[PDB]
Amino acid sequence: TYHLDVVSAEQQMFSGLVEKIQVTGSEGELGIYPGHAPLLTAIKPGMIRIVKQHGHEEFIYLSGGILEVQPGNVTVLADTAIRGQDLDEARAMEAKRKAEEHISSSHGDVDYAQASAELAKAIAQLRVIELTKKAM
Amino acid sequence: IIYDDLSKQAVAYRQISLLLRRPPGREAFPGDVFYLHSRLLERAARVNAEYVEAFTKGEVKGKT
Amino acid sequence: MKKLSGGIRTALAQYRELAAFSQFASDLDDATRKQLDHGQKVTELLKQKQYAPMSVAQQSLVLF
Amino acid sequence: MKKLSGGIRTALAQYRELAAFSQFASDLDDATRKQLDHGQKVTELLKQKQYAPMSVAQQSLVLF
Amino acid sequence: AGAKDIRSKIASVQNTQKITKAMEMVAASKMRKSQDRMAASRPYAETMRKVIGHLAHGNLEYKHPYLEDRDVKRVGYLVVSTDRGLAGGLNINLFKKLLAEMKTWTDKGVQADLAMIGSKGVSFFNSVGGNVVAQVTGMGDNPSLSELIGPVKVMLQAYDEGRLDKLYIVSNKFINTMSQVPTISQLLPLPASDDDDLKHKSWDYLYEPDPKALLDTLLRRYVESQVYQGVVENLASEQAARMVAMKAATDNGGSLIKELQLVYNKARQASITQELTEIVSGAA
Amino acid sequence: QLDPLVVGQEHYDTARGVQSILQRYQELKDIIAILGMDELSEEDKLVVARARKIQRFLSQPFFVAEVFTGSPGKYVSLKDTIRGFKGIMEGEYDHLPEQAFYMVGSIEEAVEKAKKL
Amino acid sequence: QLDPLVVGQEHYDTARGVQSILQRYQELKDIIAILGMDELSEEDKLVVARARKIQRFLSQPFFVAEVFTGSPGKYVSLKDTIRGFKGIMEGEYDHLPEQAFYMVGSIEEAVEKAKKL
Repeated sequence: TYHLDVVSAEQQMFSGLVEKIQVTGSEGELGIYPGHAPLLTAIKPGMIRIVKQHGHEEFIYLSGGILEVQPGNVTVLADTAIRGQDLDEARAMEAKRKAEEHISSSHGDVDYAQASAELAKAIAQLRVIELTKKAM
Repeated sequence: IIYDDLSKQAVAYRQISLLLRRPPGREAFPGDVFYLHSRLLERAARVNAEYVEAFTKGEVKGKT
Repeated sequence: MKKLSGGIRTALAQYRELAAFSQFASDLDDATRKQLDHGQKVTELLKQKQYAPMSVAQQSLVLF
Repeated sequence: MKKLSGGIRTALAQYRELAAFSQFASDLDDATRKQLDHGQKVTELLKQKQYAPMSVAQQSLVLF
Repeated sequence: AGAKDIRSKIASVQNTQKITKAMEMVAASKMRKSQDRMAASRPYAETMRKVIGHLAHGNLEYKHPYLEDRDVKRVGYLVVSTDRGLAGGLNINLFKKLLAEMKTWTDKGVQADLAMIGSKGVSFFNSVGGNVVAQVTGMGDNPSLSELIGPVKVMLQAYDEGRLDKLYIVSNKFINTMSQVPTISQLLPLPASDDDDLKHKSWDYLYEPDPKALLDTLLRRYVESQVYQGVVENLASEQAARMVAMKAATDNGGSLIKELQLVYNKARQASITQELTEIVSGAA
Repeated sequence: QLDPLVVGQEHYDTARGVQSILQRYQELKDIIAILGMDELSEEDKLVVARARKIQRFLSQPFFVAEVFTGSPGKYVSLKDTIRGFKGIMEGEYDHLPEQAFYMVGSIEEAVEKAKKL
Repeated sequence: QLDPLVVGQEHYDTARGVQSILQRYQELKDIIAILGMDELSEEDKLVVARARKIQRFLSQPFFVAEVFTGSPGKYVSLKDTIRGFKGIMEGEYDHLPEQAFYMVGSIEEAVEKAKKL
C-alpha cells in the first residue's frame, strides 16, 4: 500500500494508506496501483474510488483537479468548484461589472453589526472629556 | 412583622419634624433619621430562654 | 408653510434618530446613508445670516 | 434545602452575565451553551404565581 | 453636570466597557478558528510549488510567459482588506505602504493597476482615485476560493494578454498574536525557489496529454492558491488586531470611569452642602 | 389591570404579542441600519413588516384634533381594536401596504383605504 | 466687534472657520479617548491634525514672559495672522510637523523652524 492525499485549496479531504484507486483521468479512466511510475495528469469531475487498506471502499466526489502519483506518494489536488472557460469568464465579467457599477455588498457578520451599533449608540453625545478636565 | 414602607415613615417624620422647627440634615431629613429606623428594627430579635423566664417570672421555662 | 414644514420635521427627526452613526458613517447601508445625507443637508439649509430676513415666499421656495 | 440549594445562587449570578455576553457572541462554545441553557431552565423554574405558596417538600423536590 | 447627568454618563461608559469586553472575546475565538483555517491551507500550495519547480526549472524546462522577466511597462496589485472596521491601524498602514510603492512606480512613468478584495480598500481607493478594475466584496469571515476566481482571472488575463508586466499581492502577514506586518510580495513572474530538484534527476513524469498544457493550469491554480492564502492570513490578522484594539478600549473606558466618579462625588458633595446651607441660613 | 384574570386571556395575549413584535423590531432596527434589510432572514423581514404595520395602526384621528388637520375623527371600540391587532399579528393583512393603516381608525377602514392607494 | 461689517469678510470668515474646526475636534475627543485615533474616518483625521496645528499656532511668545521661557517675544500684526490661519486651514501648510507651530510669531517663522525640526 501507498499514501494517498486528497487536498483542496481550502481543506484536506482525505489521507491515509491505500491499496489502489480509480480516477477518471483527462485522457480516460485510470487506475493507480502501488509502485506506479511517476505520472501527472488532470482528472475530470466525478467520483474517485478508494479502497483503503483492508479493502474498505469509499467514494469521494471531486469537481476536478490534478493528480500527481510520485514514486511513493500519490496526491490529488482537487478543487472546490467546477472549472472551465465559459464559467471563469462569467465570474470575471461579473467582477468587472461590480467594480464598474460601484456595487458593494454587505458582509454577513450579524454579530459585529450589533456590537458596533450598540457601541456607536452608547458613545454618542457622551461629552465626557468636556466634563472631566482631561487636558488632551 | 412587615412594615409596608419604612420609606414613608421617614417622610412622615421629616414633615412632623420640620414643622417643629428642628434643624435638618442631609436630604433635609432630620438629624436622627438613622436612630429612627435603628431603634425600631433593633427590636426584631430572638431572645433566649432565661430572658423569657425572667420577664414572665418563671411562667415559661423552655421557650425562646 | 404649514404644508411644507411637515416634511422638514420628519427629515430632521429621522436625522436625529440616525445621528449616532454619523461617526461610523462608512459602515452604514446606502438605504440609510441617504436619510443621513438628506438630514445633514436640510440642517445646513436652515443656517442664516444676521439682519437678513426672508419674506414668506422665499422661505417657502427654499423649503420646497 | 441547605443541601439542595448550595449552587443555585452563584450559578444564576454567573448565568445572568453569561447571558449578557451571549448577545454579541453567536457561535458559542458548546461548553458554555450547556451552562446557558441550564441557567435558563432554572430561571424559568423559579418564577411562581402570586398566591401559590409551596411547602418545603415541594420546593425541595423541584430543586432536586 | 449635576449628580444625575454624571451618573447617567457613568452608566453609559460602563455599558460601553461591557460591549468592548465582549467583542474582545469574540475576536479571540475567531482568531483561533481563522488561523486553523490558515494552517489547513498550506499543503496544496506546498506540493503544487514542488510540481511546478520540477516541471519549470529542473533537468527539463519550458518557456511559459509567467516565468520570464519581461520589460515592466505597467504593474498590477491585488489588495486584501477587511470588511469590518475596529481593526485598528491594520488597513491604513497597508494602504500607505501601497501608496508609497505605487508612487515609486508611477515616477518612472509606468502605470499601476488595482484589484480589490474587501470593501474597505474599495472605498479608500475610490476616495484617493486609484484605478480599480475588478473587485469582490462581502466575503466576511467565510472566504472561499470560488469567489477569488473573478479578480485573479482578470489580472491573469491582463497579464498574459501583455497588458501587465508584474503582479503583486499586498496583504498582512500574521506573525505573532501581538504583531502583524503588511507585506507587498511578487507572484508574477514566479519567484525563485530556494531548493534545487537536481536530486529529482532520476525520474520524470508521464504527461497526459502533454506537459505544456498542464504547466499552464498548474501555474494558474498556484496563483489562485497564493491569493487565497493571503486572504486567510489577512483575516487572521484582522481578528488579532480587533482583539488588541478592544482590549485597549476596555482599559481606556476603565480609566475613564475613575475620573467621572471623582467629578460625580464632587458634585454630590456640593449639592448636599448648598441645599442644607440654604435651609439652615434661610430659617430665622 | 393588565393581567388575564381581569381583561381575559384574549386581551392579555394581544397586548403581550404587540409588545413582543415591537420589542423585536427595536432589536432589528440597528441590523437593518448597518447590514441593510436585504440581509435579514425571510421570517425577520415579516416581523419588520408586521411591526411597522402595528406601529402605524396605533395612531388614530381624534374628533378634537380635526381643527389641526381637518381629517375627521374616529371612535374605535375595544372589540375592533383587539380584532384588528390580532389580525395584523397573524398575517391576515400582509397584502396591504403600510400606509393603509396610518390614521385609519377601525380595521375595515384600512382595507377601504388600501383600495384607494 | 466680530461682525463682517466691522472687521471685513476675510477676517470674520477666518475666525469662524477656526471656531468650526476646533469645535469639530472637541466633538471627537471622547471617541478618540475610548476607541483610539485609528477609528476616525480619513476626512476626520485631517480635521484632527489641522485642529492641533491651529491649537499650537495660537501660542505666542511675549516680551514680558522672557523671564520665564528665555525666548524673545513677538509682535504679530493682524494682516499677518489672518493669512497664517487661512493657510493652515486651506491646507497649504499641511505637510509640516505640529511642533513647527509651538511658540512662533508668524507663519514664516514656523516654516523656518520646521527646518530645524
